Amino acid sequence: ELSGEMVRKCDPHIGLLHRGTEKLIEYKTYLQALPYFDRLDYVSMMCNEQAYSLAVEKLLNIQPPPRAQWIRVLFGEITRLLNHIMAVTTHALDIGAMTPFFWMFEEREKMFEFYERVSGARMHAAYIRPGGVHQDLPLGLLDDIYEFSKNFSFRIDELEEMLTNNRIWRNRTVDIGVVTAEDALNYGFSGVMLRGSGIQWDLRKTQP
Amino acid sequence: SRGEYVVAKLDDLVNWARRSSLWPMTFGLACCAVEMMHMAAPRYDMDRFGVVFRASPRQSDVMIVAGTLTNKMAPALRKVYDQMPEPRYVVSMGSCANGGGYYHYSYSVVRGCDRIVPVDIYVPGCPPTAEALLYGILQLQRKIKREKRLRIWYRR
Amino acid sequence: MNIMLTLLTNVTLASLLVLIAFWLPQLNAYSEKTSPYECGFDPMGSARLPFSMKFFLVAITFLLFDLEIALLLPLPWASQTNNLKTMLTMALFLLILLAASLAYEWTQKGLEWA
Amino acid sequence: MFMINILSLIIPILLAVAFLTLVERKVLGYMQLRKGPNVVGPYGLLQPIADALKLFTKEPLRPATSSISMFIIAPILALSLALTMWVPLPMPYPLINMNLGVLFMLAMSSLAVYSILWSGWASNSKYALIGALRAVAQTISYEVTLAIILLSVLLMNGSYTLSTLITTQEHIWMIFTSWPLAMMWFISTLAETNRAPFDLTEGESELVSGFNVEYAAGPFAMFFMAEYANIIMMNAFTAILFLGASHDPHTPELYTINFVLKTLALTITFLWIRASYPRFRYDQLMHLLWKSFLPLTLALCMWHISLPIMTASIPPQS
Amino acid sequence: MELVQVLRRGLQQVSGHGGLRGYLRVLFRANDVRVGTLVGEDKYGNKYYEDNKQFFGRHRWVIYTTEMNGRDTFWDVDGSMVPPEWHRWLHCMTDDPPTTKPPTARKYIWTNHKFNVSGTPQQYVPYSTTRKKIQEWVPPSTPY
Amino acid sequence: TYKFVNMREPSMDMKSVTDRAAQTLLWTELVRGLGMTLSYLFREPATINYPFEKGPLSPRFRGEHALRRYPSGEERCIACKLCEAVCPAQAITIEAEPRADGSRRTTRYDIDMTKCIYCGFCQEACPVDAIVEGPNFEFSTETHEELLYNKEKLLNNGDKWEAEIAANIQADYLYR
Amino acid sequence: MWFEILPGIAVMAACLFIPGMATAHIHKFTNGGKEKRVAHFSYQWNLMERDRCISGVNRYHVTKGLENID
Amino acid sequence: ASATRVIQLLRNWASGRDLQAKLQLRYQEISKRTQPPPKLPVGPSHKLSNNYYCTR
Ligand code: SF4
Ligand code: SF4
Ligand code: SF4
Repeated sequence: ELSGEMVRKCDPHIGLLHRGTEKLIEYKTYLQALPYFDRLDYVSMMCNEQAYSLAVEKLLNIQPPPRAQWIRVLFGEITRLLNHIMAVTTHALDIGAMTPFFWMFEEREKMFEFYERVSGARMHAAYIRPGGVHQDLPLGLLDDIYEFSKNFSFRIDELEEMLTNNRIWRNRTVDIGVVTAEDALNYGFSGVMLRGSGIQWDLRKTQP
Repeated sequence: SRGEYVVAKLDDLVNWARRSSLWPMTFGLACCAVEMMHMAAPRYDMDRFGVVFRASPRQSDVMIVAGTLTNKMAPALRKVYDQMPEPRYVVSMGSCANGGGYYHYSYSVVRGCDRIVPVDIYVPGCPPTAEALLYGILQLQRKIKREKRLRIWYRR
Repeated sequence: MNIMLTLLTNVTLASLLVLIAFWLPQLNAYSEKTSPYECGFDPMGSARLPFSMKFFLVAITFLLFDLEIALLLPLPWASQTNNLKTMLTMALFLLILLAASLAYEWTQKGLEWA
Repeated sequence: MFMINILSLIIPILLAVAFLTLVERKVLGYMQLRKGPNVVGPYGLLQPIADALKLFTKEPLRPATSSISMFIIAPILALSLALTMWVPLPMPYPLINMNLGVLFMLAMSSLAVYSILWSGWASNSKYALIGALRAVAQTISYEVTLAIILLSVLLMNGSYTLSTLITTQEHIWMIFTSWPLAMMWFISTLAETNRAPFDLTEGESELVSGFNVEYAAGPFAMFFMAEYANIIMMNAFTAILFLGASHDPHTPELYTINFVLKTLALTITFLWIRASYPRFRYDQLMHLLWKSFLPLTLALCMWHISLPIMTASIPPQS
Repeated sequence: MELVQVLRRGLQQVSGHGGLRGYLRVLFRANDVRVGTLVGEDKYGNKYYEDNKQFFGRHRWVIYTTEMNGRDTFWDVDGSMVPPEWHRWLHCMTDDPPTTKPPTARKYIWTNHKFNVSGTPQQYVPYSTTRKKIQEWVPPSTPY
Repeated sequence: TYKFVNMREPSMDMKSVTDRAAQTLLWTELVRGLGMTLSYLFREPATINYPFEKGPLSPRFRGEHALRRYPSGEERCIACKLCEAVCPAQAITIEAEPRADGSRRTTRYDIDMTKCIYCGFCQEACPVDAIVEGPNFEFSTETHEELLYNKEKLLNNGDKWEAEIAANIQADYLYR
Repeated sequence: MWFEILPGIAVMAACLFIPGMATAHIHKFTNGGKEKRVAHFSYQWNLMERDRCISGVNRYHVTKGLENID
Repeated sequence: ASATRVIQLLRNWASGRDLQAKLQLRYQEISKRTQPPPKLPVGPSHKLSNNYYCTR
């Protein structure tokens, strides 16, 4: 409900992409349900797979092998890089930047290639499963990941150059969407939504 | 016949214009949209082929149904397809769009976008790789190249 | 007459283009295709209902400043007078009055919206 | 033979607009680590023609709620006005030499705005109405500062005749004299042409397509052609006003080449800005122009009024 | 200057493709005028080239044949035209070309690769592969 | 453990004030962004010339399903139906009967390429390596029915792609 | 690479160049090999009309010099 | 890359960084597609004695 272009009331209508995932999981075995979690958040598939695997392992009272755990943490951080690339670049594109999107999506393609080499699926791999990881890293993947990581910082710096200090970008975002820390906590916000307000909470540190 | 030759050449020109300039509408439902963006990304840039994403349905020529089509979203998809001017072509991307895929037996999923809107090219995969989507788009371009509207007009 | 001929030629080209666009293509117009566009779902109300203008004051002030734009355009020929002192004084008087008006509206929270 | 001249101005300009679309697509792609259109024709040369053919062979839809008369009139007005504004420009010799060509261009630019407002209102769609209101706000923001900057710069010319700008800048570019006014003028031209970072009327990210959301096929092609032609024409106006060129009366081709190159550079700058910067909020655009550009323009207008007097440099009226 | 060297390289590209006619042919067919080492050519006619200097993803490319399986492919080319043996080399699954490392020879393996046949009379049509489950009674042919 | 983004205070010395004033009036940062875009203009584009150039893929790629054979020519499938059981989307329909030789073979093997999620299961699950997701990804069709594969279609795909499938399995069989 | 952009720019540049050259040469052809006279004030138009009268062919560009005298 | 020295200088100056050192496009630095066969290690439970499943 807009008076002019001012939003008097914003009412989100959802369910346009409700596929009954939770109902379907009940009809599937634990392994069969694993691919569902990849689809829940298309941008961050492996992290959802890891969350499901952790839940199933805790119920199973079984411990993943250490190399499996380190592979999970590594690919989770790669998934975080993908997710944040998508979020920041699509946010800029919606506010009109439209170049960092392509710039960073090239790197997203490279990280997809890492996904494909490990699993054979560029996205939605079933790599992380309860009890560990399906297959060991193909030989040569780690050095390629090193090659990518050594250069990724320059790309992030160029994106900052495009957006961080721009007058227009700062105007579009500097004081929009302010959320109080207490309001953020009560409303159930998590992650950067809480940390942006100044609350110091990251489950990776508080609850590794 | 000279008339047949003129009709064939004009049909060639029209089909070339339509296939060379294919403007998909900015319609992405689900994970398959991400592979579509990667197709728009530099590696497989679709702008080289003349495929430019245009938001307005009336300024678009192709609808790519990327992602699962829920029963809630189906009327909006049909509305967007109808509001799209013709000639209009529909490409169904991903198993979810093609036949329902992982959520085929869900209450809230349409078991294929063919039920709601006519589909020209089906791109298999879940998610289909960006190269697969580009292959499907080029296949649609060849399908347009094979069209014989003016020849049929002359023969009718 | 040259300007009239040029205007006619341009308008005729545009009208011919519109005619060719509305007659060369094939059409299958049906109700759902010609319905209004509301991002897929149907519109709630009309698009002819009132649309509040949060910058009305700025628009009226724009009219009043376009008047000053009109008053200042003769300045290039004014600089050709022999009484350049009076001309300069009056031109700076008008520009300072425009500046004063802008400053007043600004300080009185008139250039802000809503 | 004047009709031949009118066609010579019109037809080549439209082809220039068509190839400008290709140039923009390729320049943005290369600035984005991509290759612009290359498949259709050698190095993508035939892409424009394919786009024009596709649009004009596509069904045009008349919205059920639309006011047909204005809906059709608006694209005609936009294209005709876009073509008309090219007439007074000296390249080097103008097609129509007017004593007050600059005011003519200002009035014609004012008239073109109604095409956007009429299109948006006739569409009878909420997004189109929002785009039309944004266009109204944009004109409110930019018109006064544009006029004041043009007056300040033309005070040195001594007239509103476009042709006399060449003589005034015979020895030096006027950008050296008035580089701040030049900066504000370039931004104001960006605003007038509704180009990024001020692409508010269309505003695809925020408004699905803005005023043209309900336009398809030929009318949309006409709106696009008007937009690009206005971009080129405004950049040419900037080149004439500030980046003057040498004119040898016996050989006009040299001036024409220099002018065309400068205008191409300015249009490329337009595409460059569209690629680089994000989009402004229309409240922010109006605030920028009224609170920042307008006071500096008033001060510089006072300065440019005084300077010819205090430096005994009043330009000749004739 | 390096600019003169670049122009000379462009002329070398013109010569390497067989002259102006070959240069234009390649430019129109594939939109790329690079000249690269010819690793091999399949039976269908597709020629495969390698330029390791070019960055990954462009080091290997294939020039599709003008005629395959009775279809004119001078303008209409498709990815499926690539035979399986060269598919892994082209897609970088392997670093060894089929010529250097031939695939294992099996009788059942097809000898002629078919491209995507959708939209053609050879298109696959689904059908049930199982026989009728329930058999009905056949009425006697005598009146009684 | 925690880092402060923002939380920096600008200097108030005349030089810093003049620098920030120049940035505001002279648009320095926008010019820096423009320079970045120009540098990208002069960098080599990343577009690959598809179809002539194809993107990298690994031997573990999951594409079109295929039914393999033994070197003899006998079909590897032994109608275990465990690969049907593990299918997350129930995209595989299998029926079997003792064949004339007496062997356990599949009378019906159907994979609906429209219900499949290309998970890669039943390649791990199938005990005899019979069913394999091959390298092919460009199997788009103009009709929905073309994507409902049959045992004949799957066996034809296996025969078509066996040369590549065997090499990829050889490459990745030790990792499995 | 970036040079591939240049051909479209060249086509656009030629299209833009056509108008000014066409205008100049058309003016030359219509006005007898000389630039079209600029009449921004009534005096110059009066001069043009007087030249039209003097020429005898009702064309102002036709210039009669000392030869016509005496 | 294959850029001429002039273009390299122009791009580096425009960026403010040495682009040549870190290039987004991938060259011979990437790992070879064909790799030596692996020998994956076995896990803790691969023992012939004292490995009764009740313990683990
Ligand atoms: S087909 Fe697969 S990738 Fe595409 S939307 Fe459905 S689950 Fe996501
Ligand atoms: S491996 Fe494949 S063919 Fe063999 S029994 Fe299992 S599903 Fe059937
Ligand atoms: S790879 Fe295909 S056949 Fe195998 S389980 Fe997944 S969807 Fe079913």
